[PDB]
Amino acid sequence: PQPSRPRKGSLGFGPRKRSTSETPRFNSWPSDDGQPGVQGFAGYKAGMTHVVLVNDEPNSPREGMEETVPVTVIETPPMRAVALRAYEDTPYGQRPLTEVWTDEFHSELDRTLDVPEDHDPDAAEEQIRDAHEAGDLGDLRLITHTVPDAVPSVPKKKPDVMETRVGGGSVSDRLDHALDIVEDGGEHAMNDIFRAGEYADVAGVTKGKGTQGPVKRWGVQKRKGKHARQGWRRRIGNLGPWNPSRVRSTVPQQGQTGYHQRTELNKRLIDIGEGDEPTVDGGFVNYGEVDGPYTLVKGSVPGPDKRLVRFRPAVRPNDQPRLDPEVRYVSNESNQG
Amino acid sequence: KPGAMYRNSSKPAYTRREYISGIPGKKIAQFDMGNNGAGPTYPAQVELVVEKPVQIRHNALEAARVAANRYVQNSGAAANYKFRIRKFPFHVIRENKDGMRAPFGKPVGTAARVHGANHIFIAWVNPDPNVEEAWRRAKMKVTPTINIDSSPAGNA
Amino acid sequence: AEFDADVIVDARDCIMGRVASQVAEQALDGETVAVVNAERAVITGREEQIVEKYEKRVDIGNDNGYFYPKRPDGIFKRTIRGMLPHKKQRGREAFESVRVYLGNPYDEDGEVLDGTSLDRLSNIKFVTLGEISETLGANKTW
Amino acid sequence: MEALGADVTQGLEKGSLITCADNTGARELKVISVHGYSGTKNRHPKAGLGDKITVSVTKGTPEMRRQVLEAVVVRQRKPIRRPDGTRVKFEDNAAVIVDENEDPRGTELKGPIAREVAQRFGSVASAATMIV
Amino acid sequence: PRVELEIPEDVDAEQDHLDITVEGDNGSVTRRLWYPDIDVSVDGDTVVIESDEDNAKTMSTIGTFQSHIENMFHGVTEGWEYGMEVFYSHFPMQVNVEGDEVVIENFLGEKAPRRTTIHGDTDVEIDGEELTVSGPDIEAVGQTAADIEQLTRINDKDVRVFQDGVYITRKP
RNA sequence: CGCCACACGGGGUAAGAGCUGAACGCAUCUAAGCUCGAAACCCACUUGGAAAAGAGACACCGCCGAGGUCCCGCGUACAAG
RNA sequence: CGAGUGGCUUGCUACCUCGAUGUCGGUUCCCUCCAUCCUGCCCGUGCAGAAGCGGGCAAGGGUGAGGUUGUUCGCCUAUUAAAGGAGGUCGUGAGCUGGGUUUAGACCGUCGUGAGACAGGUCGGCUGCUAUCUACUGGGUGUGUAGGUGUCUGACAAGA
RNA sequence: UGUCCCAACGUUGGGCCCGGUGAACUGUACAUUCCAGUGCGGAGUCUGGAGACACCCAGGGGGAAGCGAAGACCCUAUGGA
RNA sequence: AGCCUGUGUACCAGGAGGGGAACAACCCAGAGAUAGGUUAAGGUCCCCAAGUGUGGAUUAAGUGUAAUCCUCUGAAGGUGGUCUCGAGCCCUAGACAGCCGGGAGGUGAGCUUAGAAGCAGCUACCCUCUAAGAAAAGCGUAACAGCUUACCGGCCGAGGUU
Ligand SMILES: [Cl-]
Ligand SMILES: [Cl-]
Ligand SMILES: [Cl-]
Ligand SMILES: [Cl-]
Ligand SMILES: [Cl-]
Ligand SMILES: [Cl-]
Ligand SMILES: [Cl-]
Ligand SMILES: [K+]
Ligand SMILES: [Mg+2]
Ligand SMILES: [Mg+2]
Ligand SMILES: [Mg+2]
Ligand SMILES: [Mg+2]
Ligand SMILES: [Mg+2]
Ligand SMILES: [Mg+2]
Ligand SMILES: [Mg+2]
Ligand SMILES: [Mg+2]
Ligand SMILES: [Mg+2]
Ligand SMILES: [Mg+2]
Ligand SMILES: [Mg+2]
Ligand SMILES: [Mg+2]
Ligand SMILES: [Mg+2]
Ligand SMILES: [Mg+2]
Ligand SMILES: [Mg+2]
Ligand SMILES: [Mg+2]
Ligand SMILES: [Mg+2]
Ligand SMILES: [Mg+2]
Ligand SMILES: [Mg+2]
Ligand SMILES: [Mg+2]
Ligand SMILES: [Mg+2]
Ligand SMILES: [Mg+2]
Ligand SMILES: [Mg+2]
Ligand SMILES: [Mg+2]
Ligand code: NA
Ligand code: NA
Ligand code: NA
Ligand code: NA
Ligand code: NA
Ligand code: NA
Ligand code: NA
Ligand code: NA
Ligand code: NA
Ligand code: NA
Ligand code: NA
Ligand code: NA
Ligand code: NA
Ligand code: NA
Ligand code: NA
Ligand code: NA
Ligand code: NA
Ligand code: NA
Ligand code: NA
Ligand code: NA
Ligand code: NA
Ligand code: NA
Repeated sequence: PQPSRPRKGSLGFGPRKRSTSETPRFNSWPSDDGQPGVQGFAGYKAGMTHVVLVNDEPNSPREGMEETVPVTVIETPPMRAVALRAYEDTPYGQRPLTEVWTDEFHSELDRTLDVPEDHDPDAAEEQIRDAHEAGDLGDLRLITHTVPDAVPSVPKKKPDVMETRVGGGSVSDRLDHALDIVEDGGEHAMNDIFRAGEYADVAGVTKGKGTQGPVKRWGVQKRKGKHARQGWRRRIGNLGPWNPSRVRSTVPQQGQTGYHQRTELNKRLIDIGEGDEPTVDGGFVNYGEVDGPYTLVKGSVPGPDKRLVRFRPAVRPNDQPRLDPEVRYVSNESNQG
Repeated sequence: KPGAMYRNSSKPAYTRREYISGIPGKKIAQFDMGNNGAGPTYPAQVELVVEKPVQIRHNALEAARVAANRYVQNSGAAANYKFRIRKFPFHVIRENKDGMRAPFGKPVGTAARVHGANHIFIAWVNPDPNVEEAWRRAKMKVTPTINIDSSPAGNA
Repeated sequence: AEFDADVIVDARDCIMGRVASQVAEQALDGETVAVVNAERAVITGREEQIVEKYEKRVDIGNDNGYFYPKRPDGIFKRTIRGMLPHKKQRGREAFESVRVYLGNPYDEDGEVLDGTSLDRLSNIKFVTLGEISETLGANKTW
Repeated sequence: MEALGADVTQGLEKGSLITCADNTGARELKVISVHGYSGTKNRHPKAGLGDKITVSVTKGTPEMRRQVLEAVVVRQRKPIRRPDGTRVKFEDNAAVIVDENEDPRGTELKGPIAREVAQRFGSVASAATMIV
Repeated sequence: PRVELEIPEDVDAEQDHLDITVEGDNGSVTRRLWYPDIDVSVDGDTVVIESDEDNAKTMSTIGTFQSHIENMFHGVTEGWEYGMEVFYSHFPMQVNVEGDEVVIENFLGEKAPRRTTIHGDTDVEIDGEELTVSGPDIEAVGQTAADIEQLTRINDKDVRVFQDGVYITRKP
């Protein structure tokens, strides 16, 4: 009869090709609810350890009790909104209008950009306001970049640059909010955007694995029984029926696996601190020591240690926030042994 | 078996019993119904007219007639009316039931050849046309589309 | 941006096919055409069925592909492509010298071609390309 | 059912031979099915702690042998994870024959029982000698 | 064909394009009367529905436009009212108007409150076990009334036994 | 075999429940119009995506110099590339 | 009784291949159909409720594990929301398997004077090839758009 | 007891890159195809559409009714043994 | 049966060229080379040469835009979808429908039956008042009551019904 069975692997994360930017790019942003604010931040993955927590869930029969929870440590030092980009609404979607930059630049931002030497901030600002007057102003986002230098364990000094949306009350109000952030020096921090307890969406470029078989890549079976000894162990039965006489792209085949962007949904921010309270004895394997601004993320995060990961207020949360959870213990035990 | 296998008048006329044997008996019970003691001395005379030349197996004739006369008991087992099915299943029909080798079939039944426009049924009624209904049920069991034609009756 | 159209046609309340037919004829005669207010062009019939036809076209496909437009933009243009030997040198030239637009990006109001205008007063069974596109899932950028 | 209050890695399969932790007269039990469980092509139906399984008596009193009863998984060799992170495993795999209402067919439960089993099968629990 | 509707002294009816508006002491209602080759217009003291065709489909609409307009005259003067009656057998059903939508609570003991949104300038005045839906736009009232009765629809069980619910007692 | 994450809600519909309503003074869920209504459809969400031949946008840097390749030490990458 | 639709079965035909289109069952992996087994929304009821029975829309998802048999089918167990059916050269041997079918050996029964025969049964009995083209999975070099860096847009495409 | 649930990790030789050596199979022509249709009824080449910038590397083998063998089955021959 | 087997005939075979999307035998057409011209079949919105031709009508299903056909399906049965033509009857002495009013008494007929009163069954179905009104056509009740049909009048105003 041939029993039924779901297909192997999702056809939603394709094509399974190597990512274009190691730095993730959100294709979604939260809704314009609260007061004006930057809708995202970034850090650099460091590692894992567990934390003991007080059951924060009001519906848990264990609410108030001890509870061990896995946590991935992420160094989230301050970042810098170096300019405000404006978009206009056109018959072909949104298009970048202009940009308002600054003069105070991080000593090493030029390892990536051809830093500006002559820019007219006001004119840009004007152009934007005239577009808003005309009513063609599309959302507003800030060009942001990180300060790798600020993170010793991470070799790179060349900053990673990524655009982040600014959703606020009115457009006029948040437009201003934008300009103000920028004008200063763009300097902002995880505290300014997130609060321990809230849910965030963590994007990242997964750990690369090179070319792999379908078994690993799509999760197809290995030849079973007598079939496994005939000369085929990890190759599927066939590439398709006789007709249509062509191999469909839906059939699991070998290829690039890993080093793909993924936006993992609803990640609870256990704690946002600073210092070396989360670091492990011996140091974070293949990473280093943590002693500065950090975020503790519940569970796992895509990517290997040292990789840049991006945060964003969960766009589709299931639970209501349960602010500042009681941390009763953070394990610093060595990750070697 | 289906009417499809015998409803067309495409074969030769095959009726000479002097050369055909083992012909099954007709299922048609009667041809004259109602008050057959009386003669067509009725005010109204409706007829069921076949609209296409076809072959009707005795099967269909019986089923048609029954369904009509059985219904004409809206008038009663000894009601005042006379019903007549004027056609008889003369045409013997075969079936090749070896493959196409020596395929002249064996007698399996009979059918009546009616030509478009002939009346297959004629009923005689007093202004009490329940017969018109007896025929909407009758042509329901014969291949062709049919015309319910009223003759002596300008009592509309 | 900037299209020296020798002719600017206005599709508003005009029968797409009939317009498209005339635009191809001219583009083949060398004329540079631009169609305006595509979102407002119309096609007669029973909306329900009409939509079915187009939704099907969107769904038809495979590895080789069958790219079908959902914007009233594309829709109108592909319609015109069907009226030209778009694979022959001459036909690609003509097709290429034709462009459709959402609304009217010119100063001049385009012209309405003979026998392509539909009378809303004596016609209730018809559809707007834009309505179609909204149903297809297009993003109403107009 | 009700949350077990612990994450389980089924340690049993359809056809597994376990211990009958009670005085019903049934010594060895053979798993036949798992209540409320549907698997997936080629996968053997798996059972673990706190699962109500269908069983057949392999060993025991002639009168109890070959009988198809219903039971509950009181102990397993494969570890299970409690909320505080710790793991818990037992010395063997065991189940206690139960009836329609989930009341131990027997009178006394031999050997210990996971606590988690309590939160699901009261009458079984309230019959336990030792509850870890 | 052509029908002439003398408008009530109490009323004023204006119209531009395919949209007609009727205003009275009781309110103002605007509608679209759009059909192939049927022209509606306001000739001073009378509204005119005329068309050059006389086929069934057309006569159908002309006739429909007539009752539509006449109905509007009445809405802007006397108005429209539907009366309803709340009824329960075991659970005391609580019907309340909250905001722009009537809410029903404890229907058949349900914890979750059932609700529907009122249409237009429809007034739903509730007094005890009697409701009164009223307004100038017959279309809006009729629906709001209906919607209300519909709100207690039950498909799961025998209606003959479970009869709880609000119902239309009087139709204008 | 371990651990983390993977909605809701809008929009339009089918079957269906209705509203107003005429042909046909009445009646009528339909003929014109309207309100609802499926795990299905569209959006939402995730992934890819300037080779989209209408081959795109913005900011800055540069055209005797901006930037890049090779080179060297290595990998968060990798069968060559 | 009458009218049909489908192209799963069987039969018929002898159009296509005998300078060979590798025949069953199974397995693996992919897509599809709806005449819908479950799941969603509904109608009727000989609809109190609960459990059903029949019918409508509907193919998004699911439709599983085992005992005998090569078996398909089916018989049987226990689970299950349900453990639906069918198409893709009765999908799938340049993928597997080789139990069966179907060679050469042999036995039994039946038939035959005999050689030997039987869609009767039974034990044993082989699975070739370094991919030119095309197709697709992934990976690169170039050209076009017409100096560079960084950030984007989004026609369309995939998803359960 | 890794036959299976259900696969993982590791070892050795290959595989991949480089120097040297250096065949064979196969080839009417053309050839970037895909969906349909049609045709001696099983088409990369016909018809209609869709898609398609060129070249190259690796792969597992869907198709070329792939390559290999003038079918062993079946029938025919006033064939053979 | 794109089956088998006759027969007469034209065709393909062995027949180009034009049309038919493609296509031995369907349509035009039987053809020396070259050239001008006019037609045939078929076609005149575009692809694509020629009409977005004229008078008039129907269809709202994208029916259809499919001569022939393995190839283009669609049947019995059904349709107050819509258009056209006819016949009969009724009507400004006011029709058809709707709404209002009336639907009366002898009498709750006789008979049967505890009972029966229009209406369980059986028989009969008479006469008065009147502008109407059954010894009751349909519900309803244990039987009554109650609700309506028939029948009459009014309101309304034009065609209506078969
Ligand atoms: Cl296998
Ligand atoms: Cl596609
Ligand atoms: Cl072309
Ligand atoms: Cl219309
Ligand atoms: Cl099982
Ligand atoms: Cl000749
Ligand atoms: Cl169409
Ligand atoms: K052959
Ligand atoms: Mg082998
Ligand atoms: Mg460790
Ligand atoms: Mg340890
Ligand atoms: Mg299996
Ligand atoms: Mg029920
Ligand atoms: Mg082959
Ligand atoms: Mg169906
Ligand atoms: Mg599907
Ligand atoms: Mg096969
Ligand atoms: Mg199969
Ligand atoms: Mg092989
Ligand atoms: Mg193969
Ligand atoms: Mg091979
Ligand atoms: Mg064998
Ligand atoms: Mg064997
Ligand atoms: Mg054998
Ligand atoms: Mg082509
Ligand atoms: Mg041969
Ligand atoms: Mg032989
Ligand atoms: Mg011999
Ligand atoms: Mg010849
Ligand atoms: Mg032309
Ligand atoms: Mg059609
Ligand atoms: Mg025909
Ligand atoms: Na091998
Ligand atoms: Na091997
Ligand atoms: Na094959
Ligand atoms: Na024979
Ligand atoms: Na018939
Ligand atoms: Na159209
Ligand atoms: Na498509
Ligand atoms: Na919806
Ligand atoms: Na480009
Ligand atoms: Na058929
Ligand atoms: Na051959
Ligand atoms: Na097989
Ligand atoms: Na389905
Ligand atoms: Na079996
Ligand atoms: Na085959
Ligand atoms: Na093989
Ligand atoms: Na096989
Ligand atoms: Na092993
Ligand atoms: Na191949
Ligand atoms: Na000839
Ligand atoms: Na031709
Ligand atoms: Na069509």
